[PDB]
Amino acid sequence: VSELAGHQTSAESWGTGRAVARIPRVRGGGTHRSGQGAFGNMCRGGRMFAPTKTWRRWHRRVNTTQKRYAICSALAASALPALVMSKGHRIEEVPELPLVVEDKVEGYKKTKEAVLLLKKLKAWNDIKKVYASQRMRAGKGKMRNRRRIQRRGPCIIYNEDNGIIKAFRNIPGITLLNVSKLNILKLAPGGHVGRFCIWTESAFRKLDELYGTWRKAASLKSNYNLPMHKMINTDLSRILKSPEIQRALRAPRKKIHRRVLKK
Amino acid sequence: MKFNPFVTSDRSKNRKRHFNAPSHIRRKIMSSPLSKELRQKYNVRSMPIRKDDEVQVVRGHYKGQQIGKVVQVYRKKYVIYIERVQREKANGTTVHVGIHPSKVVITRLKLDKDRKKILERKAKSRQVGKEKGK
Amino acid sequence: APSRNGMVLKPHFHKDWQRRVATWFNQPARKIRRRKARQAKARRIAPRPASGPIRPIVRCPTVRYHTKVRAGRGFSLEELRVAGIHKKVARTIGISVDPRRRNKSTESLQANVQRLKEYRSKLILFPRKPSAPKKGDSSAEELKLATQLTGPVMPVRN
RNA sequence: CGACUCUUAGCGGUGGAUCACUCGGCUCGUGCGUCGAUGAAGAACGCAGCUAGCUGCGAGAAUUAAUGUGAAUUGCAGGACACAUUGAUCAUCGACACUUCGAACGCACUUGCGGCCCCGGGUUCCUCCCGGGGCUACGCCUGUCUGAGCGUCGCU
RNA sequence: CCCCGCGGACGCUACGCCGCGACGAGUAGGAGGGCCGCUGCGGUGAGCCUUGAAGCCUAGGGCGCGGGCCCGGGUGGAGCCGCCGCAGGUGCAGAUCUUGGUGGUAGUAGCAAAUAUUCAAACGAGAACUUUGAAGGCCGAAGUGGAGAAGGGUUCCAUGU
RNA sequence: CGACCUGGGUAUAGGGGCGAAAGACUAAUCGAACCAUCUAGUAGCUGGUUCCCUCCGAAGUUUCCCUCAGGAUAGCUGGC
RNA sequence: CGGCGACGUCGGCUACCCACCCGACCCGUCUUGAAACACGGACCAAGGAGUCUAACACGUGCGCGAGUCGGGGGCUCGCACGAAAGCCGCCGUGGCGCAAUGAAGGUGAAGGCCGGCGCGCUCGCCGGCCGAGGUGGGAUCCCGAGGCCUCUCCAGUCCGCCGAGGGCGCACCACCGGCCCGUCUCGCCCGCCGCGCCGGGGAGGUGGAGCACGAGCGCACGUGUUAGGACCCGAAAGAUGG
RNA sequence: CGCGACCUCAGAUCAGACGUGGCGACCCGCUGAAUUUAAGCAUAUUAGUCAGCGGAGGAGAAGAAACUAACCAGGAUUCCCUCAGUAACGGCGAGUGAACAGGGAAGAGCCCAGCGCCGAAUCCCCGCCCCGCGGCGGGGCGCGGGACAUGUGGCGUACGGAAGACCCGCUCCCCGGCGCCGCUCGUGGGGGGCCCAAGUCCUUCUGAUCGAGGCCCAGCCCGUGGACGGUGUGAGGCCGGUAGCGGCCCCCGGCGCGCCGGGCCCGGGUCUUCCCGGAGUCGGGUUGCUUGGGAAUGCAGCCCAAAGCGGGUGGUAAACUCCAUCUAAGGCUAAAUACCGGCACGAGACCGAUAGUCAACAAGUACCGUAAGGGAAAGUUGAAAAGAACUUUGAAGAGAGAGUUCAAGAGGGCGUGAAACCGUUAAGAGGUAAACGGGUGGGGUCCGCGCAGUCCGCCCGGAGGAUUCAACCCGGCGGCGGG
Ligand SMILES: [Mg+2]
Ligand SMILES: [Mg+2]
Ligand SMILES: [Mg+2]
Ligand SMILES: [Mg+2]
Ligand SMILES: [Mg+2]
Ligand SMILES: [Mg+2]
Ligand SMILES: [Mg+2]
Ligand SMILES: [Mg+2]
Ligand SMILES: [Mg+2]
Ligand SMILES: [Mg+2]
Ligand SMILES: [Mg+2]
Ligand SMILES: [Mg+2]
Ligand SMILES: [Mg+2]
Ligand SMILES: [Mg+2]
Ligand SMILES: [Mg+2]
Ligand SMILES: [Mg+2]
Ligand SMILES: [Mg+2]
Ligand SMILES: [Mg+2]
Ligand SMILES: [Mg+2]
Ligand SMILES: [Mg+2]
Ligand SMILES: [Mg+2]
Ligand SMILES: [Mg+2]
Ligand SMILES: [Mg+2]
Ligand SMILES: [Mg+2]
Ligand SMILES: [Mg+2]
Ligand SMILES: [Mg+2]
Ligand SMILES: [Mg+2]
Ligand SMILES: [Mg+2]
Ligand SMILES: [Mg+2]
Ligand SMILES: [Mg+2]
Ligand SMILES: [Mg+2]
Ligand SMILES: [Mg+2]
Ligand SMILES: [Mg+2]
Ligand SMILES: [Mg+2]
Ligand SMILES: [Mg+2]
Ligand SMILES: [Mg+2]
Ligand SMILES: [Mg+2]
Ligand SMILES: [Mg+2]
Ligand SMILES: [Mg+2]
Ligand SMILES: [Mg+2]
Ligand SMILES: [Mg+2]
Ligand SMILES: [Mg+2]
Ligand SMILES: [Mg+2]
Ligand SMILES: [Mg+2]
Ligand SMILES: [Mg+2]
Ligand SMILES: [Mg+2]
Ligand SMILES: [Mg+2]
Ligand SMILES: [Mg+2]
Ligand SMILES: [Mg+2]
Ligand SMILES: [Mg+2]
Ligand SMILES: [Mg+2]
Ligand SMILES: [Mg+2]
Ligand SMILES: [Mg+2]
Ligand SMILES: [Mg+2]
Ligand SMILES: [Mg+2]
Ligand SMILES: [Mg+2]
Ligand SMILES: [Mg+2]
Ligand SMILES: [Mg+2]
Repeated sequence: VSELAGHQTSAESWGTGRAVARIPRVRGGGTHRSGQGAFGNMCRGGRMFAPTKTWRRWHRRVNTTQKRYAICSALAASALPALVMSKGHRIEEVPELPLVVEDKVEGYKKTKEAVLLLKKLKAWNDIKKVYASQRMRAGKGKMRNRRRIQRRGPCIIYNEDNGIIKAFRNIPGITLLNVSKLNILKLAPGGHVGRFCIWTESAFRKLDELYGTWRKAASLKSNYNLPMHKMINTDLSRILKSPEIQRALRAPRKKIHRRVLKK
Repeated sequence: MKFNPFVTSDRSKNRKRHFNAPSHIRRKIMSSPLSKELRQKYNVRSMPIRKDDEVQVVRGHYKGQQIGKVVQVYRKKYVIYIERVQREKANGTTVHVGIHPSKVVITRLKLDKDRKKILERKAKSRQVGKEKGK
Repeated sequence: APSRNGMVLKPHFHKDWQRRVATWFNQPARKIRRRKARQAKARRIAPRPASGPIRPIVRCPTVRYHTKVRAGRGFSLEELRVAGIHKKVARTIGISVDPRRRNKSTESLQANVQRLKEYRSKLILFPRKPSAPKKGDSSAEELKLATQLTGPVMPVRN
């Protein structure tokens, strides 16, 4: 808010022997404003309590290792059909979920052939879901230029932009991402992992250089290596049912002993 | 979408420019589509509405194929008056009903040296775009 | 009032600090403006190095940093004298010169004149009038071999 | 039985909460970064066919010219406007114009009064009257003209 | 080696489900939970909506210990909500609180300083108050008279409402 | 009939004026006018401090303090 | 097992009105004590008060880990989003941590066992190994005599459970030793380009926010304290210029 | 006893110029408090801050060492990070508090006086002629004026410079112009103007629709355009726009070539001989302020008052000694940096008419005060005025009919229309003021598809229908296992 707001009044308190509250009152006469309360957060036309200020620390810094971690988690989750469908991405006729297309897509020039590619990849149902979800936002966002809202569609991750950006970019829901500049705000759109992603082949081949293997470090980040697992085998049912685990267990106590009525 | 950093997409700014537009750009705002026959004869789609050209009302209470000659372009109220598009008020006098020009279709153009100059200007630019994208 | 264990803190907020607060919301815009000016300058000086003149090898003063070597303000006049470069011609061919720096030893002096000799050998000098090359450089050496160097000229390494 | 009073509901009042709207603000960022004696900022008074305010303008006064545009302006009226022996309106704005105060400048002001030079009229050149026009502030620089000094000298 | 039967309830959102035992006051104060509530942002609901959004009203039906919430009816006429996160100018009975509105008081106090009005007529829808006439009175020339200065600024004068 | 009453014009301005003196008067303000700002001045003092349920649950005592309507300190409390 | 059931009755009621019995003083607030003859409150609507910044402390979550952190800069079509994100590594400068102690000059954290020798003189030259000592507790872990079985036995084949005792002992606690810096007391040796008013070393006390095989750094959240208008409202005053 | 020259002054409505005043967010020079904190308070703090005064510009100021250092040395200024809440100051209390080095943004250097040399080489003004007008210049002329030896210009400035010799290299600058440029350069440079894709298709909802279904072909059509706004809903295709190294028109500007014209004048190395510096200033004392600067950091007043192998600094006063480092008392200078005023834009996890600016509106308005100054309230009919013709009562306000509209249960302060409060109607009640908790009862309004009361699995019996069952064959697909 304006730092001058509510404090342009020259008002002063009337004292205490005049049967009115000791709030400052506007000086003078001849107007409705005269004798009215001022400067208080409880006063109409006064100053708000603790006025908001521009030095509010709007920004946060996150460690580069944690930001790299989140990209790795987002990419790994976008390879599992259960997680992508739980985002709601209509990947039912998609032939393979780490969906990779040839490099010819990077040189597309028309929106017509971008649409045709998505239809033949069976990714057009995700676009139709974005169309169905175009509605008006509820609230004051309409007055503040955020009038339309819609769903997020697939993410096209390319390596070299030879017109692919312009061929897309008129399809609602499509966001295009350079593989060298991956964004967590686009890969996990609402903070939830599992966005549908379509990879160009050159982008797909470049992931092992960008983030590395566990055998070799990344060749494009100069100190980064893939994070380790604190649990190698997450198949809990397989572990519990394994004969070595079952050999060490005592027999289950599956009889319920309810309260005995004392006769 | 819009990428020009000097063109605004702010709703308040756009509405302010619309409702406070000077009359010489209110002329361009108050444009109308041409009929399918005129859109074929001249390679143009739209045209600013004019005091003496003939239109059909295609939306509202006065829909129909009746051709009416425009009789007044009221740029202050963003409406045009057409010949038979009128109603009786209480005392029994006829008053024209204002209609936005975007809801009419021009069927005959009032032609003069300026209209033909604009019509060929719009057609030439459309042809240049056709041969650019060819 | 103090409460249990703590640190005796002395904040310097007794002096109406809120009237002099520098926010940094124009930091991303300042980085853009600086970057654009850098690009515009590099375009202006077409084949010349984009960074600027070549700077000398300089040892850092104190006992904390005398094991370190960085770039200085300009070549001293004794260095240019034994490199055979006029102190007024040096600035026109991209050699920075610092007339107020002396040379206490011959090791740093000789290291900087080797630097000047190597730069003078790497230098392509376009003729003042392109039609008539007087003493600058052969046309083959400047036909396509002249590119804008990026980064400091011959960067100083430890 | 009514009246009165209380409670609840329907309807009607009084009132303007709520919600929805927003040509307004606030905040951040960018690019420019430009007033004035060739008279600024500000103020006053005027200016429209019907007009009080706001807005615009200056006795050429809700505007002239020029350029772009290309048939309106509009609340009513009136009247143009072959749109080619050129054009409504709007925009732009480089030509022209721009009352009185105001640093405000002949002197002075809660009033008013000069002086000088030209021009015209009553005169029918001589200087009185009327009107018109141009000048008439302070400080200061360069130069100019006119000067002052029992200042320092020279010739006589 | 089950087989004339080829068959056999539910469960286990593991942050879930189940069992047993004891316990239950509370100011100042602390902590936890909140599928309590408000506003906005990122996701999501192939969400809702002119065959009717928000808001409001309701002797309507209910749910929850509660904060509150859902549904029916009416009015209204254009936007709104659920879930996962994020962020607050986020919840009122008080502050002789601020602004606005409204009561009782109450058809009450009151419309009582300087003697005083009455008759007839006219106009007019309408007359205690206007106008005219007739009376009776007052100011009583240091005036309730006739003119000015300051101040006001059109109040002056006609006509009309 | 006087140290008389009074118009207008002038002069004196805030720690200043002016006072036949009452701390009087100085634009309904005077034992220091009014206006704006410093200023959201400070307050150990008064008033208020906005949803629900569950669990735990006090102190008015010790020592020091220009300390006695306040703090620090130990104690008592809750949470992890 | 019985009765009863459509234009009159059946069930329901949180909710509407009324009646009766019992109980029941008006809330907020300060206070030992409020219904108070204590203060505020006529009524309704809307607004209305622990906030943000900085700095600490501890807890909690996350990443990396003797390190950690790019926050300032730069590079990446300059720009819908994007003022975002990404990257730099001879951009790690630097901050904090990794070393303390003394006013400072300065100095600055490895011992244990077995051997031959001067004298195994409270000890100096080495050897060999090992690599932060020991005592008492100490989760966990290891060994384990002896038992627990079948239709039965003379005789071992494979492993599962209980198990007196014994062992290695995490973290942590108590204690005793040891090492580093300051300062005392006592005392005898050693070094040499500077033979010195030089330098080093020992033993026994004592002072340190120390060592004794690291735990920190960055980010986020919570609570507490503090400086800021600082939970909100409130002086009598003071100052500057009109 | 006049006339001249000079010096020092004066006047003029003399010829030609310049200054004043405004704004003042940022900047420079001064002046300068107190509230406050210290739990009192006086030093201190607030704070070199508010207020006051003066002066500028698009930036300003600063700035090329009388510097930092003590190193193996760096090298103008300004800004950022860090140094660092540190050294230091402080009733050593509360509190205050820099710099160097290091890393970056930017980067740029110079000019006089003096000492000297050169026939004052120099400059201003007024006339005349010519080329052009644009920030009035060039060229030429004037036995035309003036300035100026009480010192103009060229060389030259501490980084040394100058003059002679000797040797080497002839090397090539600036400005105004004609024609054309490549045209400028993240993809024309800038400003202005005019244009450029695709549904108003079929059936329906509605007052109106931009709504809802559909549009066989791989899917209505365009998409480098699915930003936004308008339009009687909610629109990529209705309109303006949006996208595009899209098009067309006009104007302006800064980089080259061929040529024109004008000025335009020697550079380096070695040797020799010469020449070298800013004074009521430094510095000292004292006083007051200021600073982190502490036996005194800086500034100023007064007094004293310099030197030249000198002077300044070397963060503890002083003497002696060595060393290091710079060269004061003259001047200019871009960039990086700042910007709550102005012009023009863009955006937002902001506010949504008691909020957000005081001001969404004829707001610094109305109004108040003598004045300085103080300073509001106030948004919404409807898609369209279609703003209620006409009849009737009344003097009118106001009504009853009628009419418009989807709606006036939208009627010019007119979207919705809460509560308090009030009128009327309906029901109930009423002598312990009302109101409340618990428990019932009566009445009432509604609800229940209430009114012969669930349902469905197997079996038995009855009477009926049937892509008719098991087992086999063919094919397809799965699950599990295989040295
Ligand atoms: Mg406000
Ligand atoms: Mg809402
Ligand atoms: Mg009502
Ligand atoms: Mg014109
Ligand atoms: Mg007079
Ligand atoms: Mg004389
Ligand atoms: Mg109990
Ligand atoms: Mg309890
Ligand atoms: Mg609040
Ligand atoms: Mg209230
Ligand atoms: Mg009465
Ligand atoms: Mg009376
Ligand atoms: Mg009488
Ligand atoms: Mg009189
Ligand atoms: Mg009168
Ligand atoms: Mg007295
Ligand atoms: Mg106050
Ligand atoms: Mg008390
Ligand atoms: Mg109280
Ligand atoms: Mg008491
Ligand atoms: Mg009480
Ligand atoms: Mg009592
Ligand atoms: Mg009392
Ligand atoms: Mg009290
Ligand atoms: Mg009271
Ligand atoms: Mg009250
Ligand atoms: Mg409220
Ligand atoms: Mg970044
Ligand atoms: Mg380092
Ligand atoms: Mg132990
Ligand atoms: Mg010990
Ligand atoms: Mg604490
Ligand atoms: Mg406060
Ligand atoms: Mg005082
Ligand atoms: Mg003159
Ligand atoms: Mg104090
Ligand atoms: Mg105090
Ligand atoms: Mg005090
Ligand atoms: Mg000031
Ligand atoms: Mg000025
Ligand atoms: Mg400057
Ligand atoms: Mg300067
Ligand atoms: Mg110098
Ligand atoms: Mg530190
Ligand atoms: Mg200070
Ligand atoms: Mg740089
Ligand atoms: Mg000279
Ligand atoms: Mg629309
Ligand atoms: Mg649209
Ligand atoms: Mg179009
Ligand atoms: Mg365009
Ligand atoms: Mg010393
Ligand atoms: Mg307001
Ligand atoms: Mg409202
Ligand atoms: Mg009336
Ligand atoms: Mg309605
Ligand atoms: Mg209404
Ligand atoms: Mg009622």
